[PDB]
Amino acid sequence: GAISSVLNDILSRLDPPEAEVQIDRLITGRLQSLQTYVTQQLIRAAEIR
Amino acid sequence: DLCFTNVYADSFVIRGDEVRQIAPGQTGKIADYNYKLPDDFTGCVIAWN
Amino acid sequence: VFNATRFASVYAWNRKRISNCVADYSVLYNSASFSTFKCYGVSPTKLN
Repeated sequence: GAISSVLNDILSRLDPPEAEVQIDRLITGRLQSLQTYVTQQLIRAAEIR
Repeated sequence: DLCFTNVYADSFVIRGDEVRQIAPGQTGKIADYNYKLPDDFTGCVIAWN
Repeated sequence: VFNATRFASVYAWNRKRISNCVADYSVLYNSASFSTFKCYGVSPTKLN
């Protein structure tokens, strides 16, 4: 939901207070991408155990 | 009811149009040269003609 | 376009293209002749 995925395209384009609104959307999305990865590998690590 | 430790009441004068620059995170002829606020500003602003 | 003698109407606006040049925006945002300068999807200072 942000203007772009590249951070430098947001830092080198927008001001700080307007960038934080866009930067926060990437963080919340990328953080869910990790928890989905770690939560799955914990289940894969139970099958292998 | 709520209260704080200290406060720094400022005092100055500007044109009526220039009051829009009196806000956290602005830009123009005042916020870049004369009187600027922080992005995380907390307080109350009051003015009169 | 800025110092043009004549502008068009909103009924048919003048879309003047620019390309292959050096866009020095310093004399536009820092100039004390525009009553409004609103950069929506970009920062006004980062343009230079």
